[PDB]
Amino acid sequence: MSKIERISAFLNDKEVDMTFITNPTTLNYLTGLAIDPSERIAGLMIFRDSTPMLFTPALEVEKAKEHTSGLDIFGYEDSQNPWEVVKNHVKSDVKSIAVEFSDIPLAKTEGLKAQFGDINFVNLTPLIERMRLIKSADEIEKMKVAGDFADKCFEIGFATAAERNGVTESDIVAKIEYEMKRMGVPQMSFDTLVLSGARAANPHGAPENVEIQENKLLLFDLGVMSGGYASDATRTIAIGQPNDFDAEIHKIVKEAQQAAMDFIKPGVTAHEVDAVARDLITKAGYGEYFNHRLGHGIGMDVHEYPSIVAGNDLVIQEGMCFSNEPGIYIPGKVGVRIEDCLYVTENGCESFTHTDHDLLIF
Amino acid sequence: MSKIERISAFLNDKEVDMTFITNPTTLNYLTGLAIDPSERIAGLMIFRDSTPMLFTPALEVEKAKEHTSGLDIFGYEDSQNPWEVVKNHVKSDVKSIAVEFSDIPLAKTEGLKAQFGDINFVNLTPLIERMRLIKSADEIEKMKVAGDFADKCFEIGFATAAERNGVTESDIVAKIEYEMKRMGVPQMSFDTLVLSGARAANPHGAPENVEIQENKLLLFDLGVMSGGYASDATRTIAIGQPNDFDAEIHKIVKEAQQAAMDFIKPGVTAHEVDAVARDLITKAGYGEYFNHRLGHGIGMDVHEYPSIVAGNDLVIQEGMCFSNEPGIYIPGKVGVRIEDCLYVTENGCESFTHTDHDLLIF
Ligand SMILES: [Mn+2]
Ligand SMILES: [Mn+2]
Ligand SMILES: [Mn+2]
Ligand SMILES: [Mn+2]
Repeated sequence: MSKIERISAFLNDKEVDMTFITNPTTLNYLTGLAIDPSERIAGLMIFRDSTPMLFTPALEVEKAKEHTSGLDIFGYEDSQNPWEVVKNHVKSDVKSIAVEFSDIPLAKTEGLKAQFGDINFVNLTPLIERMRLIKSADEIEKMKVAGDFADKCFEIGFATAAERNGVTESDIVAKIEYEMKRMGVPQMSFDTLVLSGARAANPHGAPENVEIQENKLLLFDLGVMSGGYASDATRTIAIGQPNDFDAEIHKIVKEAQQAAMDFIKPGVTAHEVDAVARDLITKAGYGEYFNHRLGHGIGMDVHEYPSIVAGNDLVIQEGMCFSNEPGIYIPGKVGVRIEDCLYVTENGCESFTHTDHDLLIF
Repeated sequence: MSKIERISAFLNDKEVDMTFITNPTTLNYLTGLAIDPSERIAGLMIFRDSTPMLFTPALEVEKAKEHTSGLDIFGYEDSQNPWEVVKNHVKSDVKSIAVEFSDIPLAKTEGLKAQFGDINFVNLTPLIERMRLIKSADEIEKMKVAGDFADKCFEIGFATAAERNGVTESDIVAKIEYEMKRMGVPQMSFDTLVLSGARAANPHGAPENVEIQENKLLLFDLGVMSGGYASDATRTIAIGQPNDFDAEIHKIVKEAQQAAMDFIKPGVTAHEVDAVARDLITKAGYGEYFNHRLGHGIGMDVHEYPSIVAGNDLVIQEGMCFSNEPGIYIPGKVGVRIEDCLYVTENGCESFTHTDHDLLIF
């Protein structure tokens, strides 16, 4: 089932006339074009039974025609009212438009209403989020590229911490992000976390210009955007020899994460995956300190479906991608998290990141 | 002269019951709070004749109260419907709300309508833009800090280029942004441009992992966000001895930019400022190659008002801030731009950036 066909089937089922898709990430997802319109107007118009139309600024039309296929492409000059050009091209009859409710601003829905009349807007985002749940081989490959960058970030981060000489959490963040920028990474997927010692137990912890603590653990949670797709991974290392207590917390988290990784395959449920890690940490005596769900979906965003959490009986299927990230967080003492995102295969799963999970001493 | 009083006067003039201001930059402009709510809900509610209310996510309430006065601050927990919490707190009755049409997504206006009924929305953004046109002394001081960072960026950028040894445009960009990050400047005001030789003549040029050319010029266009305010500046240097033709292009741009700077004072028009530089470049024989407006406004954004462009007879006033950035772009030969942003004073103007404008050889 092609994604565009699926949206047309939705329009026919809901008796909605057309889409006007505006989020650049959705446009890239559905057309392959990474179109940045800024505050100029772009929109993908899928219909119940007609050729899809892609509307762009005039200076993007040449290239859109070359880098997309199957779309009827037209543009507008800055001297024109974009909504008027849309109306002039969409000839009859429009009373309902499917839009992305959290993206489209009032100026755009009012612009559409000025040309088409009193239209009923319908939210397309639930459908798009459902479509994103199962990744194609092409998407999985793009996520592997992002995962390879994340592994390089760990290598850079560990080495930067080991140099000591007053290096701070924020120093390490800057160095990681500097090396990524040099390699053409447009942005990290989320704010890089480097947290020393007990600071890693703070759920709202953020790296600051504080020196990393000797003989304490050091948490690295990081990820990049590459080719439109995200990575997300956590490793916790030791700066000098840790004490026995912190080393055992790491061992517990490490084993819980590996047990969930060894368990994941099609047919198990999200609840069951969460429980493999949660039960192990709870048996070890630290259930009170593992205070978030085991995992979240990842794709173009760092936080999408599925939710790997108690009470979700969703059956895991091939092509799902999600995090596996148990942790133990004891305020004022120690925090450990170990995280990979993974994709589900026909008969198991594979991680997007391969950095050693063991407690390495630097 | 309070900004809030000015908005209340608008509501009374237009017979609008209250605001629901959502853009984080506007919220900072009017309250001083740098609140990034992300996908959680925040809103500033100014009324015709009652105390202003600030609605935030629960975890932002404590900081809102600590650093504001005169606002009634209340929050909502993630378990609550934010629109219900808003409705329960507003005891006056509401039929019209002033909002920012280009910011507020359909989910938020529909959330308001679900609780308040059939609301008439009125665009507040023309007023906000009018207020932002004239900067206070406090805003100019913050913009001077951002410009001072931009000057540090040039020093770093020039030095990184001088090291040669295969350094690329993207290498230099990465080093600039790395040093800004280390100084607590996590984001630039726009995508840093470093463009070598004929690549600087491309109006859509972007830095890539290509080595900088010897005996060609090198264009640096950059700026930072600091304290909520932006900077923006361009310098063009030489990598090794330039050729005479490129050096003369630089001289023409340099003289045109300085001539416009010497001309600016209250009472001149935007058209006249543009014409000072444009007439020089045209007399020199390169009018066809100066293919953009002389300047744009700057403030919290790098793209605001006034527009320094032919046909804009706007009278320049004290406190306006804008760029002065002539350029000559000869495809496949050379591109030179020299840019400062400036603030208009009682009897002239002053620049936000002070890096040498001369054609320096590195
Ligand atoms: Mn993570
Ligand atoms: Mn995660
Ligand atoms: Mn610039
Ligand atoms: Mn500029």
